[PDB]
Amino acid sequence: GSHSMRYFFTSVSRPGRGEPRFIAVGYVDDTQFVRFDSDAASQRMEPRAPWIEQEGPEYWDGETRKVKAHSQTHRVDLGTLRGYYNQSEAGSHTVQRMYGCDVGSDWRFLRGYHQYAYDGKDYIALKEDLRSWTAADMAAQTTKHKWEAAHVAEQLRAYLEGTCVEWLRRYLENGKETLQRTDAPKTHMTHHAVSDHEATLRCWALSFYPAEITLTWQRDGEDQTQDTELVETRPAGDGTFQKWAAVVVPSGQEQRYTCHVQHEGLPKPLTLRWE
Amino acid sequence: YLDSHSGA
Amino acid sequence: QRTPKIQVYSRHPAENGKSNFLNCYVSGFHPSDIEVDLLKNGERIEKVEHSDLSFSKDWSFYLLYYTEFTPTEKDEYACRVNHVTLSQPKIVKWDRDM
Ligand SMILES: [Mg+2]
Ligand SMILES: [Mg+2]
Repeated sequence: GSHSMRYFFTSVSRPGRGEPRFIAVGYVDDTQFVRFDSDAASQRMEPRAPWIEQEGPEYWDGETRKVKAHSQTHRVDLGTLRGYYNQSEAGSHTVQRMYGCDVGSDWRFLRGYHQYAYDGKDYIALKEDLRSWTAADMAAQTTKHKWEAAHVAEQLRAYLEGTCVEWLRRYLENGKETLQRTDAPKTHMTHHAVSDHEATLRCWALSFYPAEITLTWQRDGEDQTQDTELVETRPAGDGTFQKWAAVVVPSGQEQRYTCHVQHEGLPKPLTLRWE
Repeated sequence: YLDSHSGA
Repeated sequence: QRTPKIQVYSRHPAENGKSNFLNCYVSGFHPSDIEVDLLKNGERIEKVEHSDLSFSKDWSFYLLYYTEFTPTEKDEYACRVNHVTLSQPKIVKWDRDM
């Protein structure tokens, strides 16, 4: 189906001593493929997926140079933003940035994004037109005028629509054995009595990829949300994801209840009933 | 492949 | 200003006596500084690793902490989390059914 490349950057100031903690991660779809951590020893961009390891020295040198540049820009911004908000030098603050591009099934550019936050709140973001800026407050408005004057959106648009998608396509090809493979959820139902006349049915979806999934309960063929619990989709730790949905039912009435599973790796949705 | 800056 | 959500779980369906991976997934929190320990019978497990810090669209952070472990009938596992938003450490016990 469709695909994305995304990078995430976090800088956290350290008022007591030294420079901010800086962590950057890159993803293709739901697969992390690179990382940089200012606390780590290498001080280089590092691979985190097999299909990126084939990239040569020129690649790693450039990604390292670029990611360090991001870190220094963030470091300066922490100082600037402290000033904009008239904040003390005593507190720790955070800058977050994320950017990426999406492509469709034909691998053609679909959309781009580039957004920036201070202390966990929207600060400034590129609009979907890749031309305009959303500034959340008057400090961000100051930044917006600066970025207009510096032709920032133009450069970002060029990257997002061109370079970003070109390299995404490259990665999709090189890592095709996993990146272009869907892993359908392995599903089963468990049963846990909660009294001598009621029980929890838990519908499990395991080892799936990508993370996107829908789990729903029906009772007698109609959606049921009352007396249900749905946990947030969670990483298994091996590149796949997990989720479950549960419903409390009167014991003996389990057969009324069906769990429905929708996932990209399933040609048709699955239906489960307590066995 | 990272983007190749303007400060806040 | 935003408190961590916590799920503690195994990578694979648990079978007593069979090696597995114990996960503690913390999400929805801000700021990013956080203390996460995995516990075996109340004691800190030493060899614990975690994923590289990332975040969701609402800017809240998430991390996966993990270590190898072997479920048994007698051993109790848990995740212990402290964060600026918490007045005291929050302990969530591992339940193999969740
Ligand atoms: Mg420096
Ligand atoms: Mg412009």
